[PDB]
Amino acid sequence: PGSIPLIGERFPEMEVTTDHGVIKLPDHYVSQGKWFVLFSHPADFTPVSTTEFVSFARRYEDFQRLGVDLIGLSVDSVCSHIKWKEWIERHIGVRIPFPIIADPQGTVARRLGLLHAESATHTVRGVFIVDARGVIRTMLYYPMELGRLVDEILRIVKALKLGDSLKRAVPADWPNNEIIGEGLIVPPPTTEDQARARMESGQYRSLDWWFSWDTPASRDDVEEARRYLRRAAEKPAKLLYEEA
Amino acid sequence: PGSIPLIGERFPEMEVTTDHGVIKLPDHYVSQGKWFVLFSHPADFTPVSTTEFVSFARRYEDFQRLGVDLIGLSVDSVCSHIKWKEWIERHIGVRIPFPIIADPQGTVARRLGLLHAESATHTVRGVFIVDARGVIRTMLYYPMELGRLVDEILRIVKALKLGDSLKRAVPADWPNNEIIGEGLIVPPPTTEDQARARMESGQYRSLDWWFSWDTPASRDDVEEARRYLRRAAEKPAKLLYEEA
Amino acid sequence: PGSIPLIGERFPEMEVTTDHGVIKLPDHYVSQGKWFVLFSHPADFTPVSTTEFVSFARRYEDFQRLGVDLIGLSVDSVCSHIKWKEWIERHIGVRIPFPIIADPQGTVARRLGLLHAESATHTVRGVFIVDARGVIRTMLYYPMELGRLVDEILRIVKALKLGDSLKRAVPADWPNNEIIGEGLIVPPPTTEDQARARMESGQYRSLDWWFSWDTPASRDDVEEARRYLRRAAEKPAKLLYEEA
Amino acid sequence: PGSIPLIGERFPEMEVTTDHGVIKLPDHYVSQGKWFVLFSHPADFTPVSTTEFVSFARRYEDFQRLGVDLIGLSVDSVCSHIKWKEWIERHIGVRIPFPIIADPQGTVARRLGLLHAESATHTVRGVFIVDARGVIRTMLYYPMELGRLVDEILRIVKALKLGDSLKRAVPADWPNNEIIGEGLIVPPPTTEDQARARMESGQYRSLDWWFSWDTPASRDDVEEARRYLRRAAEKPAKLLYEEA
Amino acid sequence: PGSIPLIGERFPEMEVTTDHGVIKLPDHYVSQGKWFVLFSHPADFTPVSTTEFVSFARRYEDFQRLGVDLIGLSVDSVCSHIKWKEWIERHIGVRIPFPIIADPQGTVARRLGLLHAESATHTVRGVFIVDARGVIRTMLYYPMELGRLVDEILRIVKALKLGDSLKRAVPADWPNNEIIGEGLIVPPPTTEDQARARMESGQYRSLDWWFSWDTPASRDDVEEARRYLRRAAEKPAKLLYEEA
Amino acid sequence: PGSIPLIGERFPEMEVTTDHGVIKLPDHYVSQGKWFVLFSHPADFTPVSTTEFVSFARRYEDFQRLGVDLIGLSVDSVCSHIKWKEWIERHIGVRIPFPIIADPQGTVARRLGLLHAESATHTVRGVFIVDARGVIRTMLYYPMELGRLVDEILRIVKALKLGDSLKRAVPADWPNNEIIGEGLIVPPPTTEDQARARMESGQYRSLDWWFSWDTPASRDDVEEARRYLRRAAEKPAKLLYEEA
Amino acid sequence: PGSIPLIGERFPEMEVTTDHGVIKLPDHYVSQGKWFVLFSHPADFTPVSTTEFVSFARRYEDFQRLGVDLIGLSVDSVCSHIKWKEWIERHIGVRIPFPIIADPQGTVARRLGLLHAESATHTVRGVFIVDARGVIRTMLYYPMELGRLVDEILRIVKALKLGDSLKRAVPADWPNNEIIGEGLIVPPPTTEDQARARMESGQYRSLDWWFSWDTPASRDDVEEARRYLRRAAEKPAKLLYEEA
Amino acid sequence: PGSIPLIGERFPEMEVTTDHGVIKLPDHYVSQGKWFVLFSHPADFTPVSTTEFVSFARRYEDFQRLGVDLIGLSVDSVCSHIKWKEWIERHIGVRIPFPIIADPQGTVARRLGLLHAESATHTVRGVFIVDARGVIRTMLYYPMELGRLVDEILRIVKALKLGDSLKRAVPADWPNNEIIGEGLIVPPPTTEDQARARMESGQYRSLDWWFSWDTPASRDDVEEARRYLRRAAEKPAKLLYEEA
Ligand SMILES: *CC(=O)c1ccccc1
Ligand SMILES: *CC(=O)c1ccccc1
Ligand SMILES: *CC(=O)c1ccccc1
Ligand SMILES: *CC(=O)c1ccccc1
Ligand SMILES: *CC(=O)c1ccccc1
Ligand SMILES: *CC(=O)c1ccccc1
Ligand SMILES: *CC(=O)c1ccccc1
Ligand SMILES: *CC(=O)c1ccccc1
Repeated sequence: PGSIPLIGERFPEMEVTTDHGVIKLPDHYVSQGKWFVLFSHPADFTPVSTTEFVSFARRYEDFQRLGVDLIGLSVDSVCSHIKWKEWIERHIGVRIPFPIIADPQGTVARRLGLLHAESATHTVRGVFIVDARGVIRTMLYYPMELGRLVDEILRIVKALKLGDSLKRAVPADWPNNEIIGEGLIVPPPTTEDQARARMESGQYRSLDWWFSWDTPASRDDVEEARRYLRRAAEKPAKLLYEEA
Repeated sequence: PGSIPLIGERFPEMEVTTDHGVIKLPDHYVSQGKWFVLFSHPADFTPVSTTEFVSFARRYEDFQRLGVDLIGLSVDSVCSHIKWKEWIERHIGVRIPFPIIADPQGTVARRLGLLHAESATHTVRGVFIVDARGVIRTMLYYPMELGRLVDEILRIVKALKLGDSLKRAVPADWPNNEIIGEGLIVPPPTTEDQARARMESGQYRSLDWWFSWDTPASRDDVEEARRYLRRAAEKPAKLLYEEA
Repeated sequence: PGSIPLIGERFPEMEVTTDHGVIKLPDHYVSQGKWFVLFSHPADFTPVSTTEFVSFARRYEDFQRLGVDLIGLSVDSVCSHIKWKEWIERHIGVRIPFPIIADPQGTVARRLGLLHAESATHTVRGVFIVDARGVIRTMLYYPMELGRLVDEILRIVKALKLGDSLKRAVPADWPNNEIIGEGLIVPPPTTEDQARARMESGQYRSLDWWFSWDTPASRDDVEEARRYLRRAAEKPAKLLYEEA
Repeated sequence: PGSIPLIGERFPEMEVTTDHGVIKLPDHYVSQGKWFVLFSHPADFTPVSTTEFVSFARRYEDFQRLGVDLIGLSVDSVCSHIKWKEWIERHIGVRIPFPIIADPQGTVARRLGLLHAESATHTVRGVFIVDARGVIRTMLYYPMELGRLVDEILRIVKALKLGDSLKRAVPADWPNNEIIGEGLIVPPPTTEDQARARMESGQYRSLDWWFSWDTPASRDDVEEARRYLRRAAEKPAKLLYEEA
Repeated sequence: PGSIPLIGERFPEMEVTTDHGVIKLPDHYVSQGKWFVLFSHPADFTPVSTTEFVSFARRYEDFQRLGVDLIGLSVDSVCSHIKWKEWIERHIGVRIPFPIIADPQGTVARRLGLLHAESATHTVRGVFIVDARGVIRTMLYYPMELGRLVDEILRIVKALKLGDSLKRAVPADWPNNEIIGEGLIVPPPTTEDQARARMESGQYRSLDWWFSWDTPASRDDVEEARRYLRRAAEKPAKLLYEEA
Repeated sequence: PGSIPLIGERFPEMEVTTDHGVIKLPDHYVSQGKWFVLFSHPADFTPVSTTEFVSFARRYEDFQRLGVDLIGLSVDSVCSHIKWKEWIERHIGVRIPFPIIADPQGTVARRLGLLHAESATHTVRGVFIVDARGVIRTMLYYPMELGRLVDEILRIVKALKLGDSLKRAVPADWPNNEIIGEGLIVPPPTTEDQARARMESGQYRSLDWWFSWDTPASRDDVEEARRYLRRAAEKPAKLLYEEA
Repeated sequence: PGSIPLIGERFPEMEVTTDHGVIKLPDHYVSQGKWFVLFSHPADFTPVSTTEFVSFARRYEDFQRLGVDLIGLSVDSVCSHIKWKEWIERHIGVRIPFPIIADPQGTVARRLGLLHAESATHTVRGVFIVDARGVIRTMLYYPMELGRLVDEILRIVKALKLGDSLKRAVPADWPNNEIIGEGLIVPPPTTEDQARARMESGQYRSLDWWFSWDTPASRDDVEEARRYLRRAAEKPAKLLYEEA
Repeated sequence: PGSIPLIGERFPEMEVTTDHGVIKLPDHYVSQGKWFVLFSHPADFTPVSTTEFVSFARRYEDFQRLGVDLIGLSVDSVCSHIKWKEWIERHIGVRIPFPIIADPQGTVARRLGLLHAESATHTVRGVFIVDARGVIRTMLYYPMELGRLVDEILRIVKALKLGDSLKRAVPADWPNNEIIGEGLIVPPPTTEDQARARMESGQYRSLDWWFSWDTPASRDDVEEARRYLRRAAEKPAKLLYEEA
């Protein structure tokens, strides 16, 4: 009982008001050759939401390195956005460098299917991953009660950019796939003639005509992805509530 | 665009044909006191999809530990499901123990919004996480070209059940949150009287009246969650393609 | 190009979330035999809106003495309402004791015609004066750029309650009408026989059969109303920006 | 409910018949560089309405000083308007110099939402404040039983023109605001960069980055506005009923 | 064009506000066994309308003698109707004893088709003659520029009443018809047998089987009708403007 | 339950078949600069209708003098109209010189609202007075049972023509008006400035600024209008039945 | 309760995905001058369907000899088609050289009416015989439980082609018709003149003017058709499951 | 395009007129425990149609043996049917013993989709095979130019009845299937547990878990079905045209 944009569609044309000013999505980021992650949170001055903004801010340099920008969204006003960011910088010691959309009539929220049954008034924890052509590539809907794993958003963007450059599909749990490890998958043949040719070429390691792979990702690309998952797995050496 | 079910809605009533028989969802899992993860893949005998089925099968006991059942979905028929499972058992040495829905007219696909612009004929990589009351708790839409991180699906279910059983919300990147670590968040006050009572009480560690937390998770709960992430971050010991 | 509820209509039945809790309008006030003033402001942490909250708070006991409750309204969340009130108490030294409705999807705003062409997202400065029978008695629409004169809101409610108890209409600028001063107007005759009877009864001061008046308001009633206007007219002895 | 035009919309284009002739609204005042106040009353030869006409007439020069024209409205005919004006001059000694719209089919009444539930036949006491560009700036709906405070209408137009002149918003109860007195408010920053640039310039008195103000109003502007309210607050020297 | 109620239809049920009070049409007159003449005029304090009201008032006793009540209608208010009657009594020396409907939104006017293309806002000079069963017997539409001949309204009600009691049709120009004088017409036969049986019976004077008549009206009936027409033809002995 | 054309509307364009041939209304009379009176009767060989045709025929020259043509209408055929005229000439000694519309399907009757509740099959006694511009000036609907007073139709056309030529409105019962006798009324002023100018000009006899008149009709115009009413009031010199 | 395309209609324009690539029907075959038999089967890895694909593959050269291509259809994906063909080749020793449409959303099935009541999800056993102009010539619907007689499809195509080149209709059970054996039927006369002429010209053997025939089919054409039926009648010497 | 009833649906309820009288379909045959073959032909006294009727008549005993009744259909009237049957008996020496539906407004034809683009007026050569429960089991649409192979209609009802009786599916070209000969197919498993159980029971000859078969048909069943085909393949002994 709700409506979304879909993977492979252009992010819907819209003007949004952020605490950084007015911008056109996805044009603002397409014009810069950037990907963007648009994510939502229910309200300013909410605790899970605060832990997420801090997690994104900590990973901001990692997103920037991938050519990826971040843009938040809640139904709160720009004035609440700025007060909350000031609260976070003051009490947690973390500056939030990226804009937050203000969506008080829920116009953006209804366009993106961010209003679920869990709340009539407040957005769930949506994630739109949009590439530099302004095309939606991945969509996640986390609930109110559960913070995102931001390292998985880095892994998704890194794996998509690698798959796009190297003309490969990405196995489950890459770069630690149980069958092929850091291998990447050759898109399968679409005809009997191609299936025959691929097999009788011996160009790739294969389990069958429809399951071929190689290992074309650079050590640097693989170690960058492994770094995100290592950070997700390791307990942080110091907690930020300690000097708050 | 397209239409979807929403977080907090009852998974829609439907009878489906699987390679284990005909079942009503969600009724079939509710009656066993079980959560289910329903996930979709484009087609049988596709390589990324095969890696995902193998990843789910390795983690089958981890899902059963949480009282979670797995059910797959593609537009292929039962006969194709059974032959693809026999192929994975014979060639990779992995038995797929969970059922797969056969959805040849895309009836289930259209109901769950699993047909995106990337393909008019084959589902993307949808994930519906459904609790023992038949309520949709989380929805993920991964694309054709990118395998899922199955350990994040385990982390989501674990954290959702933890939040339900302790009346807590779960911070970003839990149990390795950068502010509060393995801490869990008390739902914030919703009135000025509750906010006052909270600031006067001293019961919780707190950054403000809206940001309180404690550490009520068992070490077992925390370390099991962290183990999912350590497994995602770990280079596999032996690649299944070799033993194949 | 907008719609409204009308004077003489029952305030529309609605459930609203305030920073004090959930209430039904107009029932929650009708139940108590109380009038309410519902007023709106564009957003929390806006300066004209802050001056108006401080003006209502200073007049709170004046409202309480007439049996009139106050309830604010904006499209911000409850958490922004509590933080804004905290800010006003800390920086201006004034407790806002009355509730504010949180209307993030604009549901209440659209119902009360509070969204004008001046902002698609934020409410203008509306005022609904609602009697103890739940009937809209008066409606004011001030713009973004102009704070209300809260003493005129007191005069309106006092004048309405007097007209109700004494069965009189209230002249322009009462209690300082240039024609009849503190006099109150007998509703005019509706028939020729009623007109002739009124005139030949000599019961009232008259300028014509359609313009009769007396002075049935007590000295206290008149003095209460005159104090509202003297306060509006007088520069306050100390400005609150001193200590602030 | 019923329909209205809205603050920030152009007053609706309309030809109206007045006791002074046929005029186009708002063009007839826009082309003179005049603001106008259009106000409604239920019927000619009604007592409250008569008090309000006399109130407006006594303040006629105050409106002319501000470059504001007055235009009345009821469902009565021109002939009745002229007879009622004659009666007021003869019995009260006050000439009504401004036009009255004759609206016998309620055509203008329905366009401006002046028919409320209190009467299906006669307009309530509507007030439309229209600027010299023809834009609706403020709307007031007083009921049948309650005369308007005309000095507040003067205060509104004066404060609006002052805000437009000096690019300021006007605080509650101006020029006797309890926080900043006769101070006028700088419209708040809309971006984090403007918020920071504002606070660092030290250009204004500030309570916070969103609450800045200065005292740019002339002593004349301030005392004119206070004079309106002192007149509202002063018991009249001589009641005009005495001299009939 | 426009639409109307019709001869032989029941006058439409309506509650109307008059300067004598609220009444229900036609019930108010039916319940008394009285005919009524409802007539409209564009506006109070118009000159042709005034002459028509004085003409009706002069003929009031002639109407009452027939068991016929008068009721007027304009889009003016009750207050204007009472002032207009005051004017006529003071300046012409004539009392208007019959009620005038106040129709300010033109609801009655629209129902009776009294708004013609001569004016969007004021009724023409309609006349509805309604019998004691509440049935529309005759309808006249005079224009703004032309006063009615009120003696023809008397002729119509007297002839219709005569026709009803004597079971006769009334010739052109009765009682001065050029063929049969004060003769009244027997309704013509509806069948060949009735036609033959009327010629044979020799009961009536006849020009053919379809044209039979007799003289059943009393001398007083005829003289009453003749008196109306003689008054119409005679220039009044003294003009009322002279005596003022 | 009926539709009519309206005073001030152009007579509807139509082609009609008469017993004189096919003509277009109103063009046929406009072309000649003639007024026309279109009148209806229920059916040929009916006795009231025959009295009306004889009355029209005897007044024919009075209509021709005024530049007014006559045209009848019934639902009977041309053949019936010719046989009916032959009968009247033979049995009554009166030639009918004007045409009669034949309206067998009631096409014209329905267009002019001539079919009332009194009969679903035959027209009532309608009268359309149409000026030389083809504009409907007056409409009368007499019933089946009551013949018209043809002299009032002459008086209407005469008074209308005189009103048009002299730019005057015609009082009740003109030229025998009880207030101003043969006086004609100046249209009332439309503005306060016109009211005052007219009153201080002394140009007209006046009861008030809205009630001015003079005597600009020739004695010939006045005596001709009065002669119509004298004839209406005269007992006929000899009845046509006696030679008939 | 289903819709089909019809004999004599052009096969509907559609782009289809086969395990040989993407083709446009009927264009792909028309541009080659080829007939095509489009046949459907419920699903890959079903036993009746397998028997039918082997029967078609065994007759592939008989189809090729007639200039007829074969194209299959099921709701299975291309990868399943290729895996199923590998299985047939490996286990039955028969290569399927013709393409199979993949119709996973049943788009083609619904267009062609191939979804009957026996299954909502899987196509019945449809056969469309389409000529070299792209016109549907014959449609067969066999059910799930009954394999087709593929020699009758060869007989149909052979008889239609023969009927096309010789301008003849083909009797029941041709080439073994019990009345005229291998004779072909002259289309009957359409007029009485053609009937008389046919019968007197004595050009053909005849039973009546509507039943003429000759023997224009070549010895080779007849024997080819007889060979199809002899193969259908004869049990194979060795069954393929025995060399399996 | 056209509409059709479907395999697995009840034959639609209809009353039809035949040359044997009125009957209800399918109830007429259901109530006897009889299958029926309803077939259509364009028109009586057409040559292909005649050959087909003669083929059905000669095979009537084979249909009667199987408990199958025959019923024809064309748009011709009953009289034409009887004249046509008389002609066949006289000129060909063959009695048609089964009824023919007369369908002159093509009511039955439209309901069964028997009017294709080949003729707007005459049906094509449709065949409905309906079982004793009144269910459509098979549908064939042969065109105008091509006679049916009646022996294939016998093979279909024989194979269907055998399949119903032995709970088996029938392979292509049965009883001469090139893989399993006169073997009949066990419906494949629908679950993995059923698949495994079947492969372990060793109860059936198998090519795979989805392809099991046995030989449960009597030698008489097999040889009767094979005889149908031998008859189709046999050059006839004596052509009936010779003795005609
Ligand atoms: C800052 C902000 O959110 C704002 C400012 C003016 C009006 C409404 C909202
Ligand atoms: C096994 C399977 O998918 C199947 C079986 C019979 C019919 C259709 C599909
Ligand atoms: C406090 C508040 O406004 C809130 C709390 C939880 C979720 C959304 C908003
Ligand atoms: C003066 C006035 O109101 C008027 C005049 C003519 C007709 C109607 C109204
Ligand atoms: C008297 C009259 O017409 C009136 C009175 C009150 C309100 C409106 C009209
Ligand atoms: C004369 C007449 O009315 C007529 C003539 C022919 C047909 C119909 C009507
Ligand atoms: C296997 C097949 O046909 C396919 C391949 C890639 C994606 C979807 C289906
Ligand atoms: C001849 C036949 O079928 C028939 C009989 C009577 C009426 C119409 C048709």
